[PDB]
Amino acid sequence: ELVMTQTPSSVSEPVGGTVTIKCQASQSISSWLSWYQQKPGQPPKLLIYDASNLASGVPSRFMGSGSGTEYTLTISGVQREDAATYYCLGGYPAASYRTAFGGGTELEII
Amino acid sequence: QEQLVESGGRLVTPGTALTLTCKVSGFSLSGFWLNWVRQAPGKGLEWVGAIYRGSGSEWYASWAKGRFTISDTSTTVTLKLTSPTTEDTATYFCAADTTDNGYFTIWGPGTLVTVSSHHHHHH
Amino acid sequence: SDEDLLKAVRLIKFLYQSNPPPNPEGTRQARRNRRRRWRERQRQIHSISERILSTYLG
Ligand SMILES: [Cl-]
Repeated sequence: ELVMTQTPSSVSEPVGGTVTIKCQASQSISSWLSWYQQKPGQPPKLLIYDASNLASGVPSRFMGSGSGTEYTLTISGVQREDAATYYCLGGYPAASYRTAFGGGTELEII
Repeated sequence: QEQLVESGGRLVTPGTALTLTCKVSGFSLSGFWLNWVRQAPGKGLEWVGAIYRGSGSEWYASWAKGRFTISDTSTTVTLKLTSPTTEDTATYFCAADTTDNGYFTIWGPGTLVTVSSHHHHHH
Repeated sequence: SDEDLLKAVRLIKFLYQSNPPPNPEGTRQARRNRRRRWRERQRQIHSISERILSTYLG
């Protein structure tokens, strides 16, 4: 039932630039929103939890925010190691609407 | 400490029932959500379902129900693919939620499932 | 939806049943530590319950 609409599909940014990634929830999820980073051949890694909290071992350049149904992942001073694919995860397994991933954002660094 | 290892990934013909296992180790916690996530080659992450480990409480994605069965064991969580199709070709990961808050902190490296009527071929 | 609701309630019931009250002896700072730790976990289950249930109540 829950649909997470993630935009954009792809972003190209030079080193030191700011990246903005958005996720829109089809239902009210409140702080039930997390952000993940995935690099080729590896499982995804937690970046942001409870919509705006920085996860253990994540650079401070990664920022999460949420206002109602709109959620944002900001990467302030993009580094070469930030080239990856990003995903949001909304909802809860036992919620009426279940839990769902956004379609992802492929970030390339110039 | 906390570790998840998935196994069972094989090459199968369509309709061949298959079971994947998530070896759960080093978790101090008793009850927690153990989730199954899949990723088709070159595609996005898809939530399949979860089981809350202390109980028998199984939760499935709308598309997953009837096609997947999550089962809890003493030291394992299994995912059975009842009747796979070519659309079920993917890497299957197990991911644990350590707080009950909904987010995934620990992931397994994944297990690859290929559904095809053909044997492997080199590129 | 009706079976989902029943399953969510049986789950919430399981969560509450998984945090039973500790032995209230008040012996050490460890006795009052357990109570503090029990309360935090109770409040969390209360909050997880309300959020799960609000998805069933609209
Ligand atoms: Cl769903």
